[PDB]
Amino acid sequence: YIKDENVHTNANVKPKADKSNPSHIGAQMPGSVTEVKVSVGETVKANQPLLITEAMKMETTIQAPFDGVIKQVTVNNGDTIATGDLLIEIE
Amino acid sequence: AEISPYYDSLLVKLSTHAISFKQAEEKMVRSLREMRIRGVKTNIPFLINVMKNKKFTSGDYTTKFIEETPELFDIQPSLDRGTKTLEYIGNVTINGFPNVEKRPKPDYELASIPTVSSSKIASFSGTKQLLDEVGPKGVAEWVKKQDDVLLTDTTFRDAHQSLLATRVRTKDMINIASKTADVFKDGFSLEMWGGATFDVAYNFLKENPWERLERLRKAIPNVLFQMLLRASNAVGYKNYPDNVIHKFVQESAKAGIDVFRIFDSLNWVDQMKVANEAVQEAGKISEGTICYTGDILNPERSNIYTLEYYVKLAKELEREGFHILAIKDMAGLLKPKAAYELIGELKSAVDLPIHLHTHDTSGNGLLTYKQAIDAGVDIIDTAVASMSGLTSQPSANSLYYALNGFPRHLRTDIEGMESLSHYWSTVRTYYSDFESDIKSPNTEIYQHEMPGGQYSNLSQQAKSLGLGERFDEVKDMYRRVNFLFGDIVKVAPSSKVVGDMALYMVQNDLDEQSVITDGYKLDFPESVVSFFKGEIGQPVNGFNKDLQAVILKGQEALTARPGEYLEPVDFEKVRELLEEEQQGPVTEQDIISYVLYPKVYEQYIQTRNQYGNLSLLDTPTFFFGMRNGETVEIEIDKGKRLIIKLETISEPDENGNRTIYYAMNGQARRIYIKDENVHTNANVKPKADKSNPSHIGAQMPGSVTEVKVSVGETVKANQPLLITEAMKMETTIQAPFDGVIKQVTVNNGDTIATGDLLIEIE
Amino acid sequence: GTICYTGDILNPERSNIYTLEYYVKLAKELEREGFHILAIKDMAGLLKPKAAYELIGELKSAVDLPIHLHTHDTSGNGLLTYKQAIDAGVDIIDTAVASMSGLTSQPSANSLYYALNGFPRHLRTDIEGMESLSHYWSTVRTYYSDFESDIKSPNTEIYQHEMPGGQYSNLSQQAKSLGLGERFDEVKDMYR
Amino acid sequence: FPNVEKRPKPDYELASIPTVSSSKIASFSGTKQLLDEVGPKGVAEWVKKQDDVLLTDTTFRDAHQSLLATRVRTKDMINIASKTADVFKDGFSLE
Amino acid sequence: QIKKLLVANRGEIAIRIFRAAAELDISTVAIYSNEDKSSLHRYKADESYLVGSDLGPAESYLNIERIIDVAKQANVDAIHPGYGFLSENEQFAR
Ligand SMILES: *C(=O)CCCC[C@@H]1SC[C@@H]2NC(=O)N[C@@H]21
Ligand SMILES: [Mn+2]
Ligand SMILES: [Mn+2]
Repeated sequence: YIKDENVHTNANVKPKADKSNPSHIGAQMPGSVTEVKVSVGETVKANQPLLITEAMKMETTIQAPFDGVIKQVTVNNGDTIATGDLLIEIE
Repeated sequence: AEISPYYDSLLVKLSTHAISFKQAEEKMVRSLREMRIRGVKTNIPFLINVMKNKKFTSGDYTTKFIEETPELFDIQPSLDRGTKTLEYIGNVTINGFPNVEKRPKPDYELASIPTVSSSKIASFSGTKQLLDEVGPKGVAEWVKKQDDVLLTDTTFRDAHQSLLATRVRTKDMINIASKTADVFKDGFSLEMWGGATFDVAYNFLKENPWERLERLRKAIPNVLFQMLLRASNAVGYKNYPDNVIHKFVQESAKAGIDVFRIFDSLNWVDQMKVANEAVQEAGKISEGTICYTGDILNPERSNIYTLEYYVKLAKELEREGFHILAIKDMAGLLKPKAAYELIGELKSAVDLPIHLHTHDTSGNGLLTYKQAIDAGVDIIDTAVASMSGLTSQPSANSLYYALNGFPRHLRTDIEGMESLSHYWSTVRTYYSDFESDIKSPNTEIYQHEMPGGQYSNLSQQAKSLGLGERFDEVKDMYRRVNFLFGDIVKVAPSSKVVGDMALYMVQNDLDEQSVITDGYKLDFPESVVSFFKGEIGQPVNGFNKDLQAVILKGQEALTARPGEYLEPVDFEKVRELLEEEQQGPVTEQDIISYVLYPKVYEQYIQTRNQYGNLSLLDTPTFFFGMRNGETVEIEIDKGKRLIIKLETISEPDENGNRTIYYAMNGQARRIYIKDENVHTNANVKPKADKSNPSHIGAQMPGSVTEVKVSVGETVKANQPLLITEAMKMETTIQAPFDGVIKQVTVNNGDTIATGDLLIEIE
Repeated sequence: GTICYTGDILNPERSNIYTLEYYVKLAKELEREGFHILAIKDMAGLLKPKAAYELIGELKSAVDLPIHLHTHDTSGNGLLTYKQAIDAGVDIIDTAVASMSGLTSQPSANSLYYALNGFPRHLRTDIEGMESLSHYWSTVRTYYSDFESDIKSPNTEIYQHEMPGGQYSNLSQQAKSLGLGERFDEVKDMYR
Repeated sequence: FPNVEKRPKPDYELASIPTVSSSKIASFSGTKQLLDEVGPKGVAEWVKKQDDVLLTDTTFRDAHQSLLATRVRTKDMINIASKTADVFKDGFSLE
Repeated sequence: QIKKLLVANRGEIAIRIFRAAAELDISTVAIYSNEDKSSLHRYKADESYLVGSDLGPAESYLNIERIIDVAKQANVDAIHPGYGFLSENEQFAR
């Protein structure tokens, strides 16, 4: 395993979300990550903004379904996403 | 080439010559008015004022002419219709349109448009001529005499409000207006205003709904125009004082609305008095509406929403003096047999003609109409085939044929409807990005009773909260919430309340008992607390006192309809503000539009100023702009049209600004638009002038690792002002001399090439 | 034994061949052949509601065979035809799950189940089960989106051209794939 | 793959697959059983007597021939077979 | 007394007549044919109308009826025939 030194910035392949897992939050539409608002290890409340995306010049803000803890953030600002990619895992 | 400040400013010297001072003077202003220069400001309008001046044309003037004549420095602003059109198309072409899948402008089916001569239309005498003839009481008496079933078409409003998020533009409506006028010559009315059209017109499509009314009015002068009016707030989004309802009605009537379908989202008659009165003062047809819920066939459904409830309610609307009774089955709950029993009873109980509106979301829509017809219904709401079905109205085309061999005929022109259907099928193609999720009949309607669109909207919403796998529980909860709140009529905004509450309860593991037990420490959704404060009005059964308490946390609830609480709006003040904010020409339609939708209206204007009348664009162009080599033909008026050809788009400059090369009818033309690249690296940097001491260039291909200076920074020689990346190697670019930075050609992460200009220092 | 339905028994100008008496005679003939059941196959969804009532009304008298009706909902009058067939005494109808119904398919069973509420005859089936199947097919259908028909609305012109089930969209492609896909108007008229 | 828009594997919603046990279904006695006991003519006789309208489902045949060019695969039918056995236990037939 | 002018012609003469009308505050109307949907005189008037899709190339500045049909649909008080078309035509003037 070798880290690629920012020669694509966003062409990272996101693992797809297990749709039968509540802790898995997946992308509902293709689009771009506008702002990562939380990082790994942080405690969040329900309905808290975690992430802002931009699909077709329209901004949706992705929120926490339940009170819990962020265990993996899959994206960075500016990364593109496709329907079904895992974005966040919270318990 | 640009202008240097080192020589006296001479753009052009202009000279005119003719038989008389009068003719040369008018030769001058003519050439002055054709003059157009941009990128810099000119003394053009000044001279125009000078020439026009009677004292100049007099000849008696002296040197003191300018100092004594103060009108010469009072010049009017110069908009340009054409440039702003080019600006819009340019923007959308490069940066796409919101919610429209960024794709090359599609090559749709041509499908040319059927039209009818306006002199023929002018000879038609339909239900509009009948209103002008016998008044609103007389139209009603005429209706109940008609053996044929009269239809209202909903293609211009409800049909696309259901299937296309109300995005259908005026342009496509005006295009078939003349054909529609002939097709529905014997129709009762066309539903072409109200619901979400007001809101959506101004906000999303950025077009004046009043223009849509007015233009359709001229084009279809023979059929009654109908709008849907919500009793509490006409077509707004909040509550309003009564004088806002009145104004909007008076001005709606004036611009061509004849039939107002008035409904309360709780079937609360008292909240329907204002709209009623207002419509009556306007001498227009006021349609009093019962919304349908429950199931009169099934005695276990409710002890409230029974046959006797609807009869009682109907007779109250009759004593209120509505000319027509509407049944609004906003969720398609009226089952075939229910229709026949409800209408039959309603015919016997009241003398008003009955106007029936249903959605086809269960798939039993036509059966319901057929049964309603059998029971004697006077009017039904239909749509052309291609704009019908599912959450829309039942199809008119098929109702026509479904009736063959039965004792009652649907009075219309099928031949015409087939044609209208074809037109609407191609046009619907333009709106593919706004197509409903729903592609199938749904009989779970009969338990959860979600109106119109919602059972998809709420699924979208439920997926957002991560309950996508548990939508059945949401649908289950929606139904329980309905009983928890006392069994209520569910249309906007009441149905929003129940959906919000349902989402809220599933998300919070809450049932009917815990919602009361834990309610002291629960922040209930604003829509429910609002609903329990009395702000949508009174639900039939009232509020449960303990449930009200727990949600209100001690706030008072209204003791009367939301209306009686608010001050009348000072409309003179509204006019004062608008006339200051804008130019000068302000109207009553501007005034209530502001009142009803302040923020939206303000935004419509900022868009009108920047881009002009977008509603005149054909829909493909409006959503996609233009491709290379394409020519589009924009109708401004009869005899006035802009022929635009997009020739090419250049690469972006060092600012992400791209240059579009247009031809606007005979003329070369260049426009600039900032391109939001999504990341930055594709920008074309100017080549540094090598024999110029100010210009610093790039020695190697690389990246901009860090930017350290901007426009207007003064530090000594040898300052580390820009860090680059050669090939995994950082080189710190330093200034040759003490000076000031004029331009920084790059930002962090931009790719650079050999001999590219980066920095200029004095 | 199947009788394919064309024409319109409601309209005496449509045909002096495909009349009620033609259908009765054909039924009595198939009964004579010893078929256990009489199917009416309405392949182009041309059996208008009142025609269904009359045809099935007349066929029940003429023969002792139970009647099995099959229509397509391409005109959007599917359910009406079924309801009218049921009033006439029809024994068996061909339906499909809501998410697999409508337009060129058969009428929605789910819809018919409720459509008949308040009426003399009940559809023998399990709606809760039908709702549940419907959801399943709604997702599965999604795997087949590259095979979706272009048809997204009912078409009453079928009464003019009588094109069966699929054909209409099929035949349009052939016309496009032959540089006539503009003037499909004259093709429709030529078919007739 | 033929007639399929070359694109990355599309995202699909999860299908909850409702399932009935094979013993519960082995206990059912429907129109299949009637044919074995009474024959074709008896089945016809039994039909004529029924008040309820009977139905034949076409999901597995004429529905997807109409809507999806007959492309529905065995696998998708096989997965709900056991639920279908239950839902249509009182049906006349399955096309 | 003249409010609107129509020029039953094309090219330089049309533009010329337009320019005079404009200098006299008179509103201008221009006619054009199929291969003249490009010709510059079309764009130099306040209003521009095609003389019938049907009508060909040269014949479309000759068609007396269709040109008058246009003149009505705009409320035109006056036609300037220019030179070299209907400019000498008796029937057209009557
Ligand atoms: C991207 O935003 C390009 C500009 C397109 C603006 C258009 S005008 C009407 C629509 N409403 C809106 O807010 N933007 C769209
Ligand atoms: Mn509606
Ligand atoms: Mn078939």
